[PDB]
Amino acid sequence: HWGYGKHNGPEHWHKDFPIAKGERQSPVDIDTHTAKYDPSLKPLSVSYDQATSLRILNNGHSFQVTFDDSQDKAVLKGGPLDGTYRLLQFHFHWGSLDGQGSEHTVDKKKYAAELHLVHWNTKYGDVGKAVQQPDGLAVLGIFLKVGSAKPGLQKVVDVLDSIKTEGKSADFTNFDPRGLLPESLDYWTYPGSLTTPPLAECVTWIVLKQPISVSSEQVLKFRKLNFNGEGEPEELMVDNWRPAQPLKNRQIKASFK
Ligand SMILES: CC(=O)O[C@@H]1[C@H](O)[C@@H](O)[C@@H](CO)O[C@@H]1S(=O)(=O)N1CCC(OS(N)(=O)=O)CC1
Ligand SMILES: [Zn+2]
Repeated sequence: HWGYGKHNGPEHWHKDFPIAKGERQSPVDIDTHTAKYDPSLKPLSVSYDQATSLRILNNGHSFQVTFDDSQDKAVLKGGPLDGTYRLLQFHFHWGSLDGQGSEHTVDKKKYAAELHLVHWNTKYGDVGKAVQQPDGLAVLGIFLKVGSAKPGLQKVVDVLDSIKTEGKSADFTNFDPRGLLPESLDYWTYPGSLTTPPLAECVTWIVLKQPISVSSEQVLKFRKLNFNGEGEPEELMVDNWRPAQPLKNRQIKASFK
């Protein structure tokens, strides 16, 4: 019954998931002046042209768009990664106000939201097995700021009324996640974890330097979603972000100077 409230939020999670206080937890603050440029980092390879979106779902802690990951259709490769990572789903974290909502921060700056494109390493065969491995997942993180609208996001926001409450899902085919990407693929990378329970330490994080801009109307539609199931007291789905965790014995690497 974990969540993001006063009595079940991130400060409580360690009781059910003691790895919450582990050695490679996420998110973290990205100190841009301390991140080390690593000229050996290869360019990110994002191959999304054959992506097959399936469903969109309110899972009670966010909403997610799920993809067919039974074939190499939408994959992430290169960068700090060895091998091929299949896109399983994407989801967002966002705030009650534009000055908060992101999980990662940049020089302590919070963005209005953060997009996570979740991929798993095909050498482990399925995502359940991948989450048990130190290099099982690669999550591509993209910051959202409020300004101009993001046209590629609009098809997502327009269906959110149909999945307002926990458990609701809808058909969401032929969605192209390339429409969510910024111009630059410049990134920071570090070894980390899931940012929701079970907080497994299985993620190579790849966080893009360039945020995308979304409109105030687009983020307002995020904030109209509900944590609760239908018929329960309405609690707006906002501030579903875990705060920055201690960096401990890790170095964030940058793909750029
Ligand atoms: C669907 C979902 O919300 O997460 C589940 C689950 O919590 C986790 O134990 C594992 C089991 O299937 O992974 C999936 S997930 O792959 O789709 N999932 C989504 C949210 C988590 O993303 S996060 N915020 O680290 O980036 C990563 C794992
Ligand atoms: Zn996430």
